[PDB]
Amino acid sequence: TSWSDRLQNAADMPANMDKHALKKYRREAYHRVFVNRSLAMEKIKCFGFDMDYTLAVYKSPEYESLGFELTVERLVSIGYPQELLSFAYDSTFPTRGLVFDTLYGNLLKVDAYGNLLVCAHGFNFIRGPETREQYPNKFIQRDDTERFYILNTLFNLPETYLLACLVDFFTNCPRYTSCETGFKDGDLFMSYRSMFQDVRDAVDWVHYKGSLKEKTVENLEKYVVKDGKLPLLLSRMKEVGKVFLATNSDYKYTDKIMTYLFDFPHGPKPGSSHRPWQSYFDLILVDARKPLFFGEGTVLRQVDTKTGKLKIGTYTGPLQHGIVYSGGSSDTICDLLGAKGKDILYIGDHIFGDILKSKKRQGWRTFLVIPELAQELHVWTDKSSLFEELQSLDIFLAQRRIKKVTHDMDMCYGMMGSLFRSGSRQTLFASQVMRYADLYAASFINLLYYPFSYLFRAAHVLMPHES
Amino acid sequence: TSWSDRLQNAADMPANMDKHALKKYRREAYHRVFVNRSLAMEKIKCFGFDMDYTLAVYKSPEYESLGFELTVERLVSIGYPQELLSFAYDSTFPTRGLVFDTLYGNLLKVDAYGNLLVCAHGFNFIRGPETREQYPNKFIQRDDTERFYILNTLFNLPETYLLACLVDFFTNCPRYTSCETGFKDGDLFMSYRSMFQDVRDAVDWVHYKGSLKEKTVENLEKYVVKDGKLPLLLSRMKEVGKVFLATNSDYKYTDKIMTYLFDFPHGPKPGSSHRPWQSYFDLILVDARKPLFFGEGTVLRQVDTKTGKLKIGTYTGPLQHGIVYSGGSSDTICDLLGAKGKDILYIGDHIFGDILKSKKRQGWRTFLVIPELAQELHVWTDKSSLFEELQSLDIFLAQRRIKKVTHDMDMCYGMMGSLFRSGSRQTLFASQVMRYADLYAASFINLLYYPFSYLFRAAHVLMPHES
Ligand SMILES: [Mg+2]
Ligand SMILES: [Mg+2]
Repeated sequence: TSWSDRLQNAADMPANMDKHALKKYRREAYHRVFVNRSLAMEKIKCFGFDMDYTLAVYKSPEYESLGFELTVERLVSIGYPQELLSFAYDSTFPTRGLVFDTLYGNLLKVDAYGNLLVCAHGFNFIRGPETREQYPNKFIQRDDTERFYILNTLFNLPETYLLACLVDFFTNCPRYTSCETGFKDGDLFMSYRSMFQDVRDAVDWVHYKGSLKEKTVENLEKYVVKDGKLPLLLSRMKEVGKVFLATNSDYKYTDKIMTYLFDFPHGPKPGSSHRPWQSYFDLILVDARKPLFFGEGTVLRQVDTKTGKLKIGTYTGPLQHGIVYSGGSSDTICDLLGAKGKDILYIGDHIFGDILKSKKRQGWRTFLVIPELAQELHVWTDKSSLFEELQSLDIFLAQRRIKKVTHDMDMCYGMMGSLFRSGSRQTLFASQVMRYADLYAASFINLLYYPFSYLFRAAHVLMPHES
Repeated sequence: TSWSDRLQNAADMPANMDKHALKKYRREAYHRVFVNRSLAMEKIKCFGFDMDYTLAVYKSPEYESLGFELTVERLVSIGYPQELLSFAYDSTFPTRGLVFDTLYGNLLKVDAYGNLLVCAHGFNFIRGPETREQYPNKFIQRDDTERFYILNTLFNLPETYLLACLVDFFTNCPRYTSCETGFKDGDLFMSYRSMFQDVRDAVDWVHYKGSLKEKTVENLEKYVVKDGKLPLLLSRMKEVGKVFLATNSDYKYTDKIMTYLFDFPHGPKPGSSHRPWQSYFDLILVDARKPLFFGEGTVLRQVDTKTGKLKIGTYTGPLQHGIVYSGGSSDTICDLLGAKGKDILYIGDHIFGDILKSKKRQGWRTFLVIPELAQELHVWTDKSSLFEELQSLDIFLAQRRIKKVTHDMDMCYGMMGSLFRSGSRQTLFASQVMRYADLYAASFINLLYYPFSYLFRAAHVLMPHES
């Protein structure tokens, strides 16, 4: 099964708010909130939510497969070869947080320090010695954003795989000659960089100018996890604080998704009257443009909720009941809900644009949703054997077996391994989760299972000379 | 006593290279190398050294007091008031790694996340509630380099204290009216920012156009720690690898300092012939301009070692015996010593310009010298009681006593507390040591006490969900 299967299984369950049931439930990994830094919930005055891959978790592999399919069609449409059409999305290939090197056309799994853990060129996994040809120090300068692109979001799962399909196809298609930095077809040269830009633009185009959204919304059961405990959680938050939505997506789409998310015969709990999704929020903001939202932002606009268009002009009014904002900045939230950054818990899946940025620019408290965790956890438990074997093989040498066992652990997760590590080496992703997510979970719903008085605790950190 | 007292005490001792003596010596905190990330020394092919506050550790408080005294004289010289002349350097005030806020004229001790641990305005320590006036979220955006300056080096110890003297003097001098962002004297307005720039320029001027260097070199016993084990360590490194000097300072100064550093009746060991400092290095480079050195660098020049001037032109030749370089880049070192970044251990005291930058830009291995550690360690041991009391007071509540005990621990270190923490809260400095220094010690000489085969080990890191 998939991580969205695990999530949706848990979603289909009623909430048993009996306090002993709660305590028991959240000691189970699947339902636990994990803590990187201590957070006293009683201090949180505003709970803020992201929408895509946070409140609205898209079913896998269905959604990735749709995105891939329409990206490929867009590319064939602009003149890429018909062979593309025979590609089919494969969920066992891509892991999130990979770096596409646009110079050399490789996918890299790196650690926090730019060190190379895995290198695939198409579907060929390049081993240690061979990577030194292009990476003399087995290292990339990942801030070199012109050359290196980090495929940080679940939205990038289909393109991670498509990049590899395309490198593989051109490499092995006799019409094209492979060169260091791209492919020659007679008098046309396609660099990996230009190829990469096309894929990137086509993904954007599918989400913005194409048919992805329309196809999602016309079959919401197929594409979006739904959970009757969402209204319960939000109603409970609203009892102790303020709740807000801040989404990069536009009004029309947010309304269709959010309406689905709340589409039950009842309100917070079974038996209670249904109420519109907007009622659960003290402030609703779309077209956020995160991460820029956490700095200068853009001009504050007001949505005409009847037409779905923006009113003409900058909005200069106060928080009214029923107003929906567009644009603005993180200061809009603070000022209008009368909060300081440390009074806000923002909940989101984008490690960069939701968590890193809110934490560094603004000192918000952060909760990261990691939808893959719901399944990464089952693997970590079931194959704790291998990791233990590896753990123990590092102490006995304190070599070829370290390498063989690493590969066997990593393969259980997929061709590109755990989101969090390659053997004993932690990924950039893992290290940024630890660095900037105060709390993290497989789902935001795991907060339901903790009283609002709860103190999420982490042990104090000590330097080597201090221990 | 001072940290340089501790260092010089250890320096005055001969090396007992008996292997059992070695093992014993380095288990003592003062002589230990501390490990943030595992490092196999057998992999290191080049050992690179910084000079100022690394090889050449300046005696405290003598050196800071000299710098302060000449900075103050420079300022009076350009028209600051004669009262400045009655200031005298006080070593118990400043801690390294403070942030001067140029808007409000405060010194801040912050954590990795910009959270405020201490705020002093002149010598007035502003408590929790009062800091919310200027810092509504008790937080600064430390990347806002136009507003916030981090006083990261031992060279900045005198200016940290001078900033506070000056804020205190203008505040309490009846000629000046204190405003939010600076001081009014009739028709002249002095912002904290313009004041700060003057101090900063005057420090630069003292080091570059003034008399600090001349006064150092005319009394090297007073101002610079010297240790007969330096040549031993370097000779031993040269047996297993290549040794290089890369200093921001110029040739003439480097030669006077380095000659002092090696001024013993003997060479590597007692009884052996003395040899010139340059003989210990496979590559010597001055005017490095770190951190830019770790990127594009500057043009490679060759020093005329007879005149102390640079030859005219870019140097296009190979590594020759006896050549001294100026400028260039980190690639100069790699290319000319035929090394890759992970074959280099660079040793230095500048957390930013030596360690952070070499690690992020180039993947060098890093050893940070923390000269204050030689004394920070004695306090941590002797007052382990207080920290233990605090440690234990955090678990019993798992408040006013947490706060009172924090202050008593921090005061043992100075008015601005440990370099590494304020109570249980770790400083930005501490967190960057952990993040970018693979190894660290109170002195580079602590490497002497470890065989070159040694494996510096750190335990593998696990995420909360993995433990
Ligand atoms: Mg999202
Ligand atoms: Mg230095």
